[PDB]
Amino acid sequence: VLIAIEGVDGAGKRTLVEKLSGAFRAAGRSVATLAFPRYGQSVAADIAAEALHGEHGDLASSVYAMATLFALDRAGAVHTIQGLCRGYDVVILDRYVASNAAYSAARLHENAAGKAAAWVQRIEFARLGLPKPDWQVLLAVSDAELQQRTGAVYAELAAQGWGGRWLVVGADVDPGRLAATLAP
Ligand SMILES: COc1cccc(-c2cc(-c3ccc(C(=O)O)cc3)c(C#N)c(=O)[nH]2)c1
Repeated sequence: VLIAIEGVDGAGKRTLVEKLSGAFRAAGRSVATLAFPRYGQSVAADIAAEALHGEHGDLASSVYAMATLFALDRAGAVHTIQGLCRGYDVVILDRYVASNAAYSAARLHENAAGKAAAWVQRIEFARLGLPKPDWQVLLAVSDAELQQRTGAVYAELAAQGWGGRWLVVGADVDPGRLAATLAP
């Protein structure tokens, strides 16, 4: 089983990744995890991070520019992901394709049924061949307007079943229970 943990920064996705890892392994499962963007390895991921800190002239001013950058990062790891799914019972991804839909829709003031979110699917899953996750787990916990709104879009994706089955959880979800829901 392949699982994206999704949510906003500061939301504490990494902690939930570690939590589920323990639980899955407690349940007798081999787990691999991997996190995006892959700063330090993907030149794309790096140029995106940099473009957001002022560098690279007018790059960050284009929503589809950034999304294309974060997409190309993930696409670069497509063979590793595919390869972890052949070697482990579970592969947990901290941020994945639905990150691009939430952050783009939010910046473009669009909703889950809109163009950005549709575009992310064509590019990342269809065109670039990234595998659809079996589950996407939104960690939804209490630029701030944009961060609120991106939070809200994520949740629109959960509600629409965008990309596949989802689950929405908060800060104190029991890991054993969530693990047993997410597993066969
Ligand atoms: C800035 O404008 C745009 C425009 C379009 C897409 C995106 C966008 C953002 C991220 C992202 C990465 C790290 C963190 C963090 O840890 O704060 C937060 C968000 C991902 C990912 N992964 C992605 O795919 N797309 C951003």
